[PDB]
Amino acid sequence: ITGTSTVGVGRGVLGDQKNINTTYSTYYYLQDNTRGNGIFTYDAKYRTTLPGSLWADADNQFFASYDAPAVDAHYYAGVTYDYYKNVHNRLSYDGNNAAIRSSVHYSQGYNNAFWNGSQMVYGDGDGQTFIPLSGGIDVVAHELTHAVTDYTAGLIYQNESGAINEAISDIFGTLVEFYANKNPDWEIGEDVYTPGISGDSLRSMSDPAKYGDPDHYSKRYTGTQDNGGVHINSGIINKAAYLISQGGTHYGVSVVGIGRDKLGKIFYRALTQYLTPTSNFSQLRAAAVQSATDLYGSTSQEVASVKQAFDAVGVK
Ligand SMILES: c1cnc2c(c1)ccc1cccnc12
Ligand SMILES: c1cnc2c(c1)ccc1cccnc12
Ligand SMILES: c1cnc2c(c1)ccc1cccnc12
Ligand SMILES: c1cnc2c(c1)ccc1cccnc12
Ligand SMILES: c1cnc2c(c1)ccc1cccnc12
Ligand SMILES: c1cnc2c(c1)ccc1cccnc12
Ligand SMILES: [Ca+2]
Ligand SMILES: [Ca+2]
Repeated sequence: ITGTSTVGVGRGVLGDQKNINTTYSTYYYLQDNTRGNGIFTYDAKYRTTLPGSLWADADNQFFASYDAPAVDAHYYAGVTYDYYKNVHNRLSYDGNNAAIRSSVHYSQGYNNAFWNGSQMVYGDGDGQTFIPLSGGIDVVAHELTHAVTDYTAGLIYQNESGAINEAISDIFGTLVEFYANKNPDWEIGEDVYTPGISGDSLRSMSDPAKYGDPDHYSKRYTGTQDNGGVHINSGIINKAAYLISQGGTHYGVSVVGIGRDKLGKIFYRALTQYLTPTSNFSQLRAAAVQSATDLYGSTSQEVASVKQAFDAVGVK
């Protein structure tokens, strides 16, 4: 909507106070004009018709419990936009400042969040398995990263390309969590998964097997469930990225860590310059090694650590 840029305040899903970029025109809208072609957040009103109505408050104050998911979808979309722009010189998900649109309160008790091809969509969770899924900065960045993938490599959401698609979302979700720097970790979804059980999460990148996900190619799921295990086999690639960043010994293979920034630079380069819709795990190995060479040289530690990490998870 046309109006003047303002700054509201409200509380997120975890009860934390934050400032939000709004637009005033009779009401104050969750429309952030400070970032590209804007960030817009909508109310789906417990229905599945999208996007619903642009989010408004009469007083620029967003402290109602009903507001909480809208505040976090809006604010964490802005963090994610800041990460891609400041770190990778990428302007929104398409590289041309596309408007970021999010809908919250999607359906009734819906334990999921997704990129629908045009926008982000967040359930409120059933209150037991999940609380409103926009409460997790890694969840928000994971979903927006599907948009980045779809506009770049275009990795098909099935089998090994789909498992890489998921792993890129987990990797960049985790690097955005670290960029915001609010008690970051290598787990996925800890802020919104099983509210009343301490220190569990959807997935672990440091120890995928902690939640039954494979951490070696030999252990990969080959059946048809989960589009050929896109959320399962992601563990193999998540473990490789963890090892590249943080180092370790895994099935007796030792990896010297090169840190999060170089992990991000290498996988960002692989995603945007080398991966294709049909890339399999071995092709990801090749893309990452080349990305590391491009950036650091063919005899660099950085290239050595990428090779070590893929060897450790049995990906040649
Ligand atoms: C209308 C109102 N405010 C804005 C725009 C359009 C566009 C960009 C922008 C950047 C920073 C702050 N305000 C605006
Ligand atoms: C700090 C804390 N609570 C408030 C304000 C500022 C301003 C207005 C208001 C209106 C109703 C309830 N609480 C507040
Ligand atoms: C800081 C600032 N404003 C507020 C709060 C805290 C808490 C509640 C509230 C309710 C209505 C209006 N403003 C506030
Ligand atoms: C589209 C829309 N809503 C849903 C689904 C898909 C799948 C499951 C589900 C469970 C509870 C509430 N809504 C949904
Ligand atoms: C949901 C999803 N995409 C959109 C909107 C709402 C509204 C406007 C618009 C304009 C260009 C591209 N996409 C959208
Ligand atoms: C089946 C077969 N070989 C393996 C595994 C599972 C798991 C790990 C491993 C590590 C080194 C060599 N082989 C294997
Ligand atoms: Ca996390
Ligand atoms: Ca929990």
